[PDB]
Order: sequence, then C-alpha cells, then structure tokens
Amino acid sequence: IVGGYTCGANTVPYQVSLNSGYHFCGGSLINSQWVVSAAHCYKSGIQVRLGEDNINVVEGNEQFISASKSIVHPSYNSETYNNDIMLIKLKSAASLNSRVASISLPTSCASAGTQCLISGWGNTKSSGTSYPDVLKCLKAPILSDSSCKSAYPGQITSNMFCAGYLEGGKDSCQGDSGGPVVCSGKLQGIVSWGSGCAQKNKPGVYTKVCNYVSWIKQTIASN
Ligand SMILES: N=C(N)c1ccc(O[C@H]2CO[C@H]3[C@@H]2OC[C@H]3Oc2cccc(C(=N)N)c2)cc1
Ligand SMILES: [Ca+2]
Repeated sequence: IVGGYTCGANTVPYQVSLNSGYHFCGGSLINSQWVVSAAHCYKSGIQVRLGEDNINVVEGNEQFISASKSIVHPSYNSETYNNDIMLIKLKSAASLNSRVASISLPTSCASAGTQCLISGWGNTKSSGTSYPDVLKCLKAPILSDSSCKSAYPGQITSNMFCAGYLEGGKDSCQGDSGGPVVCSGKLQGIVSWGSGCAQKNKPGVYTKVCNYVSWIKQTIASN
C-alpha cells in the first residue's frame, strides 16, 4: 500500500495473509471455512494466516491453518487477469472472534464514487522497495468506468473496476494482491493489477466481486 496509513492491530479482522514460507498475497475471510483471493495468487502449499498484524512477530491472536483445496475461477485468464478470483478452503474451520472475522459478500455492485477500504502488507513505495510488517490501509473511491478505460484502453472488462486517485501517490502495490477492497461493509473488490504503483493516471485495477457472488456461493456449497 502506497500513500496509506498503519491500520492498527486487528482492525481489519477479515484480512488474511497467504503464506508459503513467507507472505506472498492477501486474502479475505468470507466464512469460517473459506477465503477469497486473486487467481494470480494461486500456488500449492498455502497456509492461511488469520488475526495477523505484524507478520514477522507472534503477537498472540494468530491462527495459522493450511489450505485443503484451492479453486481458481473456471474462466481465469492469466495474460489479461480477467476473472482474477480464487477460493481457498481451510483444512479446519477458523475460530471466529473479534480479531478473526468474516466479511460479507455484496448483495449488489457498488457504484462509482463509493468509498472503499483497501489493505495489505505490500510495498509502500512508488519508486523502489519497502515492505511493512504491520498491516497498511488506504481509503479510496471507485472511479468511473470511463476514467478506468481511458487509463487502460482495451484492457478493462466488465469484471474489473478501478479505484484510487488519478493524481497519483495513493494505490495498492506488489504484495497486496489478493487482498480486500471493502465498500460499505461488503467485499466489492480484490487487489488484481495496475501499472507501477501510485503513478499518475494509472489507478489500481480490482476484480469486481459482485459479478462472482453466485459462483462463490455455488462453489462453496458444493466443496
Ligand atoms: N488486462 C491486462 N492488459 C493486464 C492485466 C494484468 C496484468 O498483470 C501485470 C500488471 O499488474 C500486475 C502484473 O505485473 C505487476 C502486477 O502489478 C500490480 C499488482 C497488484 C496491484 C497493483 C497496483 N498498482 N494497484 C499492481 C497485465 C496486463
Ligand atoms: Ca503476527
């Protein structure tokens, strides 16, 4: 997260870290057994880490649970990141508490200008590299589809939206991928892609979760 702030420990209790010996992507807990992330974060051997603030220090509210299965969206395209969403099942149910909590799925899509909260353990610099160990947060509005498509001609599908600030300075970044975009209490986006981080006229691009609620619900009920 570039241009954000320190969230405060466990104030985003649905935020998970995906760990394969090290943090490599964010995710969102959507019930006691399932996490939503980006398909481009797929790998084997995932451990889900819940209740995290400092991902390098055991602070006493963590739950580390291995994934028992992963399901990449059937139509995920790795070249374009169209349909950049995946579900991960926990081998055992998480113990839900005030620091480890699910986020609701949308009942409808969010409209432009709606404010959201984006969070993650990604790079905090727009040039060069610095990784925080505590969770970072950013408030950012959904941008109009026109501004989105203009910044990225021929690349935005109906499954993508942009959020952020055209002037630059504030964005998600590498290592934030898979993490949540929450607008009015609902998981409306997933950190997906962009151009650099926090560059002018290049806002972040996010998986449009509302389009996937039927697939999510049907997939978790059958697995
Ligand atoms: N539809 C396209 N033509 C497209 C889609 C994804 C794509 O993935 C690339 C570009 O962005 C991804 C990846 O390589 C770098 C990584 O950057 C990210 C990741 C996550 C967040 C951000 C951000 N600044 N908000 C940037 C490239 C082209
Ligand atoms: Ca920790």
